[PDB]
Amino acid sequence: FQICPKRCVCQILSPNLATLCAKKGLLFVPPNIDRRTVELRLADNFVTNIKRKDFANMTSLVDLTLSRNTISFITPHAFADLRNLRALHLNSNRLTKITNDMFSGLSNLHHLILNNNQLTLISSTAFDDVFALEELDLSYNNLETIPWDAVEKMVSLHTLSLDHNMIDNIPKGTFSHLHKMTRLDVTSNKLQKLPPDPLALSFGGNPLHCNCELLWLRRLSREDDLETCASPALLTGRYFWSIPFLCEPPLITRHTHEMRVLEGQRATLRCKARGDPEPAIHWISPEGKLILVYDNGTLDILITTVKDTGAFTCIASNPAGEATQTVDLH
Amino acid sequence: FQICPKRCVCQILSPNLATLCAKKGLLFVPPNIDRRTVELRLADNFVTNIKRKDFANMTSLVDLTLSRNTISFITPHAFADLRNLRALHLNSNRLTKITNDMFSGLSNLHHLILNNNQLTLISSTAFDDVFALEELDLSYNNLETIPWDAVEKMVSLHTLSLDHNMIDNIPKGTFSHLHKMTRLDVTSNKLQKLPPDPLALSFGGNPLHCNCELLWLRRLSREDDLETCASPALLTGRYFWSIPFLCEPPLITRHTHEMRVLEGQRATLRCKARGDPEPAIHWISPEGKLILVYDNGTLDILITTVKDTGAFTCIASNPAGEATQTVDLH
Repeated sequence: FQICPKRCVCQILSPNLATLCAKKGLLFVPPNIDRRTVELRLADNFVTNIKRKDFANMTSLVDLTLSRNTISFITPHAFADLRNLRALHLNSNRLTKITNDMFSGLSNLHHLILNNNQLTLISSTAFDDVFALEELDLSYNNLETIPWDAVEKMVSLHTLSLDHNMIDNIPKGTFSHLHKMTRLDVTSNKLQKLPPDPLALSFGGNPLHCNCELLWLRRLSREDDLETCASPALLTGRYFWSIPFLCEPPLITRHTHEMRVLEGQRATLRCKARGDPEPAIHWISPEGKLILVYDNGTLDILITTVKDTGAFTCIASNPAGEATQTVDLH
Repeated sequence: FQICPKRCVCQILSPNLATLCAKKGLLFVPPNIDRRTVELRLADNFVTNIKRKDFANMTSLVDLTLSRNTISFITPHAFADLRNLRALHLNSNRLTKITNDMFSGLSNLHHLILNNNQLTLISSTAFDDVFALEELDLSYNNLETIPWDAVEKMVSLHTLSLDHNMIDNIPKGTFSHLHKMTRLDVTSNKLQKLPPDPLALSFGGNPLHCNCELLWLRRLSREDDLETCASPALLTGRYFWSIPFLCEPPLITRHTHEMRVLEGQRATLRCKARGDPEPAIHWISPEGKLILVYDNGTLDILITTVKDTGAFTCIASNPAGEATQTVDLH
């Protein structure tokens, strides 16, 4: 009568004790859960908040189920004492953000399931303690990015599911360190490009920008999962097609009218250049390169020192090539 | 070759023409869809935006499927020309709000399916044109309220699914006008009370406040769907239990210290009263009731006219009874 809460069913076999509370119409975690429990099933319930005291001394706890719940909040160090937790199920809940201290102390955690959650953000340090992970399920969320750097340190990781979210891009470093990697799912995300990395990848629901940039993936010999394009004259055609897949090199449409300038003025020289992909505007002083500047492609430096009031050159550049245009100063 | 888009399969039987585009990896609605189509299947695709021009002259269109898509936006009058649409599937998408002009002109619409969407708000007039509805599926959303008034005018409505959302309350008028009503699902919502209305209702995932207020539902003879309480000493017990289910009548814990007042001052007299449910604070002038006031339970009137500077009475009241306390003015 003491080892099992009145709402729960639970069985003992040899050393192991399981606690089964799934589909009990529970509103919170029963506190009478024996701290010797190895298995905890709390799925199909209605818990909204995880207090600290809920899993205070579950040293023996290996598997936890909190699937299909109404969870919106988890106390900062609720999972801290779970040094043995191998798998944690938090799928089908109402969590909006993964906090920094949420998954602290989960060194043995190999399976993290957070699919079907309303996730927008993840605090960067959130995945620093779960470095052991084999499976990371972040599908069916509103994510634009995940802590990519923290992931590079999951060296035993084999599945990273990111399907049905809004991921803009994947950094080029990516999974170089993850050698045991098997599956990567990026279907149904707002992705225009994919980084040229050395290769099971699924990416069929993305608004692909088909440039000479996404050519490496076209050159590859893989199955058609109905990938479709959103580039200029390719806005509808199924991706796996004829390679003419061409870029528009940089071209300076607008440039600063030749100006004499004045002493003691923060001179602004705008450089407009069109291309596919958008060119990187770089600035050059008369006989010397520059490193202030603006993302758009404009230069601004205070007092306009007469020491360097010569021919200023603006360089537009993308993989298709370069473009040059000069602007006066006297 | 003209009646069917190249990505779609479609069949003709007698007068009826169906267009089948499900699971085609589409990013937008093909414009080459024949305006004679009676059935349109676009489920299992990746459309984000519904342009006006997509369904411009689908006079014959009866059923539309846009299930399992990435839809975040639908142009204000996209469905206006669908005078024959009987059912519309918008489940499993990324819509956040139902706008005023979204479902305009859907007079024949009997089935509106919007489950599994990230819905927060609904503009009040949104359901004014869909008065014919038989089925309204708003499950698996983030809703706190729906246009209840607009619903009262769905007199042929038989199913209203509101499960797995965050509904705070249901107005007391409710479904008096809806006589053909069969099922109401309010499971897994943040509901403390249910209005005493004349009776298939499911409500098993709510943080019930068990007062003498929710007694009518306890007195009823219905099946246990594992309903649980969150009242003072009943915070865990399964709802279907012993009726002692008691209220705490109103009691004025704090009251305004007897004051003489001054001429030309906006006199503020606070009246604090505790109860279960919270009492309604009402004010009474010496020999005359009042109708300014504050929600908390405070009175404030400018210039403090000497005409009524007598004994002011404060009344706290809930279903369990009344409470009285006097405050001076001279």
